[PDB]
Amino acid sequence: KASLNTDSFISAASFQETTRVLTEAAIEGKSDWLRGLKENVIIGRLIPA
Amino acid sequence: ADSGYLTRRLVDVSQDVIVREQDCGTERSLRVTAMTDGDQVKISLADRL
Amino acid sequence: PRFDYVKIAIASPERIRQWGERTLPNGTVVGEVTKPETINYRTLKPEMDGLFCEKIFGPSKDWECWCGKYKRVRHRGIVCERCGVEVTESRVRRHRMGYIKLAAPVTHVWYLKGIPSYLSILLDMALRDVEQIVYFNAYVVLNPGNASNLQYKQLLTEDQWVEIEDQIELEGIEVGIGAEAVQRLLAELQLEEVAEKLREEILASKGQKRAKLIKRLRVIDNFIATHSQAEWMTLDVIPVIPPDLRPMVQLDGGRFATSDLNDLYRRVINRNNRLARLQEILAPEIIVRNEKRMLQEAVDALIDNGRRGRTVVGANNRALKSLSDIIEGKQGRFRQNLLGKRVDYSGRSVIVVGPNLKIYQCGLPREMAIELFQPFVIHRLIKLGIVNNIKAAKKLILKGDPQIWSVLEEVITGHPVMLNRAPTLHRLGIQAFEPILVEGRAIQLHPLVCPAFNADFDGDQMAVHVPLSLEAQCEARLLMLACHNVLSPA
Amino acid sequence: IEKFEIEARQTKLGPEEITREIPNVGEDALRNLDEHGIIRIGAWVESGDILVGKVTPKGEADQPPEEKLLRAIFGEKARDVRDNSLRVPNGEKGRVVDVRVFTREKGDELPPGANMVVRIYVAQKRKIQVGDKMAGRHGNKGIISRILPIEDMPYLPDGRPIDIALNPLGVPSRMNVGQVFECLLGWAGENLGVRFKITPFDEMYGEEASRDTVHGLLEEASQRPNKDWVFNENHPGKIQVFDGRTGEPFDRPITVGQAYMLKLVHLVDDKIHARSTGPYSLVTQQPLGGKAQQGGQRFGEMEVWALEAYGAAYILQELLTVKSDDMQGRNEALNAIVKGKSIPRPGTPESFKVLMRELQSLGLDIAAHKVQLSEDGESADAE
Amino acid sequence: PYTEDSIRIYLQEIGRIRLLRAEEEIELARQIADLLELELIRDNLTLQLERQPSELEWGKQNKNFAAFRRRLFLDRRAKDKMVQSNLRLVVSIAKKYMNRGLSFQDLIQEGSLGLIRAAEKFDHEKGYKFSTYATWWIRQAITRAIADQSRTIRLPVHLYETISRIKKTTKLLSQEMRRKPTEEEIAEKMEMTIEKLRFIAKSAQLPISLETPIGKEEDSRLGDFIEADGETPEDEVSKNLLREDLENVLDTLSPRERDVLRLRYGLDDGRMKTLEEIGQIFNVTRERIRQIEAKALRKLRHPNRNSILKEYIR
DNA sequence: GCTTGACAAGGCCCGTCCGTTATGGTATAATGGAGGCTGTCACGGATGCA
DNA sequence: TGCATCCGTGAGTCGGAGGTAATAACCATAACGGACGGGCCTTGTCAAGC
RNA sequence: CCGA
Ligand SMILES: Nc1ccn([C@@H]2O[C@H](COP(=O)(O)OP(=O)(O)OP(=O)(O)O)[C@@H](O)[C@H]2O)c(=O)n1
Ligand SMILES: [Mg+2]
Ligand SMILES: [Mg+2]
Ligand SMILES: [Zn+2]
Repeated sequence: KASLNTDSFISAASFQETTRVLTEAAIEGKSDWLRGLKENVIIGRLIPA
Repeated sequence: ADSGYLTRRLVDVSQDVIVREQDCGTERSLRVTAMTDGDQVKISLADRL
Repeated sequence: PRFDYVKIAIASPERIRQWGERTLPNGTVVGEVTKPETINYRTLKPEMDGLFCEKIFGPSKDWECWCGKYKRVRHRGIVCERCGVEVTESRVRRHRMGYIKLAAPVTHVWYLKGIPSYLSILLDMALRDVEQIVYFNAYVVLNPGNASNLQYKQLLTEDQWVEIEDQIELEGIEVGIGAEAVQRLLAELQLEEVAEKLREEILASKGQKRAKLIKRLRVIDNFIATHSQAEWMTLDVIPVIPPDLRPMVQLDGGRFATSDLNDLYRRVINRNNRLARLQEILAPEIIVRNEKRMLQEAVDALIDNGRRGRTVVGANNRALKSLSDIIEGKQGRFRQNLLGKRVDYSGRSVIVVGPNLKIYQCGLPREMAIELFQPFVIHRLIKLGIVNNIKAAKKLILKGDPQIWSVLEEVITGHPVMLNRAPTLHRLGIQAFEPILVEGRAIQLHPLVCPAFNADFDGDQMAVHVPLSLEAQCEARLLMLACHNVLSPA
Repeated sequence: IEKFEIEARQTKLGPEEITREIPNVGEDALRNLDEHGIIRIGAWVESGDILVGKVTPKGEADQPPEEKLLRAIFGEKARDVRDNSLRVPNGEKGRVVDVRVFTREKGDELPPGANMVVRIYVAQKRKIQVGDKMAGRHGNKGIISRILPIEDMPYLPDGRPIDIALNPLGVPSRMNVGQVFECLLGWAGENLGVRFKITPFDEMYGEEASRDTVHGLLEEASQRPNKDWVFNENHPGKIQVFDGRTGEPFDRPITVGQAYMLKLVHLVDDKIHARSTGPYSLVTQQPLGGKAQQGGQRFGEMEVWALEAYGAAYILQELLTVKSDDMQGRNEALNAIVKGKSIPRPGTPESFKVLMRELQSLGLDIAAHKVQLSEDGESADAE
Repeated sequence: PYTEDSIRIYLQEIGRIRLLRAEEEIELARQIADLLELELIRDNLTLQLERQPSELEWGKQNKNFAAFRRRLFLDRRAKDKMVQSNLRLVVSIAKKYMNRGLSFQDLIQEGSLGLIRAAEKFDHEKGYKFSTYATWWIRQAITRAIADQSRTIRLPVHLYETISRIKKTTKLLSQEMRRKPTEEEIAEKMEMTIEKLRFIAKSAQLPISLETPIGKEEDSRLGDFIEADGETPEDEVSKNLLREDLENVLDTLSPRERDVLRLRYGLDDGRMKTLEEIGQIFNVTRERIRQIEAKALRKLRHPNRNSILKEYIR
């Protein structure tokens, strides 16, 4: 539950329950400011660690 | 499969814990005693410090 | 390019049409897919209006029109006046997308049959009732005016509606069915009025009612902050994925290899065209009503197969892979292609014991090493003046020469090499080594790094990876070299 | 014995033909081929040798300016066919033993769309090798890691060297004690010449029946008039072993015997594999998988976690971009390594754009934005 | 009760309507003929009055327009009743065509379109019942929907009839000649070319999905073995080094012939030009241009100081 | 350093020509569908019912 | 309002090999379109001349 | 189906 209640919808969608996370993220209209290891791997950038 | 699923959940719950700053400036502390189950110890205090 | 954040929202019909529409210099938009044809059977060319169309998605070959007459490279940025295909490079079929204009409104299955089913939350109805209205099994009252037995958003059967037609009451009573009724119910919902009514209703209410009011209010407050309309959960325009992401290739033997997305789009287009044909010739309502329900079930199977009703299957009763099925699982896009990839400049072999060999050193086989370090050998063979290009270098590499082995010995000196054994349970499962060229076919491993890999010599194989950049070689040496990894991290 | 098969298919641009005249192939690469372009029985083939020469009529003829100028200078008439010959894979040397050819007008009938089918059988004798798997009948597997000369192997007090040294620590941890019973009984039968046969669960005939049988047969083998070094009553299963390099005996007596060892199908030639650059996948544009298609190793999620637990942000970035599904980065990295310059900075990987288009086709308005000097703008990742 | 079977829901919805009798069919056919001749005179009025016939009618030539609307409503209701009452015949016919490529509901809807055509083409002055002519048109629409849909790379109708004729001819010539089947006599009895017969047999194949598993497990997939058809990075770097060596070789000779050879083959413009348009880049005409490029090729074909480019010979 | 004239070669381009392809039709009477599950386990919401 | 029933969600990582699907009308008639053949022009070599 |  703490993995799915994070501020980033990309990490929560890549972890588990992609349909529900993407539905609540699309209705809430939220942004992903790319703060973490898992998002920069998907994007293709240098990880911030 | 149970072991690997637990490992993947533990990775996803804490993939954003990076050491960012040098000091936070807090006064709160954690009390450490020797772990004992009965009369004999399991981990001593010197190993826990 | 660089970007700072990624934002997700609900797509409006004008935005979906904005992704698909492209204008021509003659003054004509080309973005709509109207026929379910893919390619011609005689010549293997895409049809002029369909799921692979070159006017919508781009040319299949580099700098070549569909009908001919523009085969050269010199016509750049031009559109053929006879056919309509822009003379561009053929990699725009990865990016250019189209759309399908529906004849009836349809509901998105993510917003209806999910949990907590935001459509029934915003409509303040039960999920079974909205699911009965959408799939044409019950009516709903849109105008309850001049009646005591009828009220707003009340469901009726067909018998209850034909017995209401006894009274012809004596006023204008409207009903609705399908996603038109849901779109009309969502279009007349005043968001600020329902929000202030819910805020005036929470302070004086019961316990278990208050949680439902909080859930509806927090759903409604998202639609005012995002400035998105509630009727955008019903689709009028369907986006079409680019054709190179649903490829249709030919196997050696004449059979074509297709993807499962083409059958779903073909069903959507077929039922849409039949619905337009039935509405044109004024068919009876039991036939037009079954055609709208079938189009509704066709759009749902394209988005999420088997979410609501029967799973659409293929040839051997295998379920077709849908737009959420290609991303949602451990075989999807995230876990198979984004968080882990297959890489170049890599290999594997069985491992043997390496005594009379130091730590930080691995025994790398020679025929494995000419393949992994091939561009570094090719660079050295030209720098030494032996050959002059890549073709002579590749010819001398494959033909076998004693010069190549001295070149490879002086190339791999000081170039660290990462070794990996699966499963990688902790950090010490990937370590860097300085290779020495051994003769044979197995990789020689030092016996002290064997508990770090959990590796014995009874059948284990290890993968080998070569860093290319200079920052990647300085990181393998200063951070990952095996003579600095004595202590456990746990 | 390996088996290779090639089909002369029917293409729309023309029929594929099996011929001896192959473009860009030299003089002595055709000695083993017959008049039809097929190898003969009894020829030696190695990796890269032509088994069946085949051509197909390519017909696009879209040449770049470099090839056009190079064929303007040096003659160089470009032919209408291209090379499609059947070749030996990497390794797989051997002798050709069966070159049976099937043609539809000979009486055969083929898969549809194929003119003729050639089947080639290549046989090879494989000796024992470093990296091969070896096992006994008691679950004691192992990999050969060193092949020693017999003057370096340890030897017996009759001068006979040892064929194989097994580690004694693999016995009591794995708890397979019957291999020592088997080796001692086989060595008694070697010194007697009798070829014993013992059914399992032989402790029904008494207590310590296997031990008493083994040591009694070792005593009776040691009662031969010339072989009394075979059994020692002070230490039963062990005798004295000398070192082949120094001549000194080892300090403790060593269990010797005759074991029945096996050679398994897991040989190192079928396990070694390496890739520089090969084919790629259809949609994701990532390297393929498999030995048969020159595929790359999968750098899975646990390996990404292992690289993230280190520092190594640049190793992880080049593993995800310039080694997979970033085509401009692939070309730029190969050109920078060949010309000896610095590898440039990579771009957006190809599979992320595929995910963006898929999420847009699901009906989600997902986009990347960029902020710069009080301004928000939607970025174009397809470029 | 609640169910998710749309076929069961549709079968209940068509079971709610009763079946007709024969005098009902005669009266509905009379009203349908009245509707169709009214639509014929409406169509010729639209062809004459430029498609503004919504307020025009020849059935009268205030209460007369109400009677005309009532007549049109009863004739349209008669047509809809004759279509709706016979939907059980569509389900009884379309349950035979089940596994050819369409689902059951698509066959039902296309047979319903055929029933609409049969109801608008029926003649009650022949004595025959509606069910025979309806069965003909329903089977026509179902087979036409099979031949038009249910295949990704679709085949025309004459190809399907040629495949059926080839099946019948091969089975008859196999009944005649029991052993040694002969494609030469198959092409003889069909009077067609043998490579045309191979083309028909090649186009008659069915596609296979890229998501089919290869083994008896879920570890493999057909798309995992298909290589993308593109150009390798090795070919890209080889042609880029060839371009750089080519430009470095060409800039050693005279500056005029270098740009003549560059504009001739598109090494700077990306456009191969003719000999005259070089004469419009300059003003000296195209006869000197051919001699210039000839002597430039002769200078680049020298054996000395030109063998750096001779290694790219394949 | 170019220039004019002869000798052909080959893309555009507009006619027929025949093979392919789209479309319409057939009149005894026919009037509600085959076709598999039936041996996993555990947790969390969401109904639903007394 | 508490307890029973229901449904959706998850269930370790790499490598090799083999390998898929699998049955079902027919006929006239006009519209369509690729192929093939002359016309004119544009283009690419030989050849003599200042 | 097998190997780690
Ligand atoms: N389903 C499996 C089986 C094995 N392994 C890996 O393969 C190794 C198997 O070791 P192996 O040599 O097969 O057996 P040992 O544990 O060494 O025992 P023994 O010496 O008796 O064979 C394990 O450590 C484990 O990391 C795995 O990841 N998943
Ligand atoms: Mg092991
Ligand atoms: Mg082991
Ligand atoms: Zn064109």
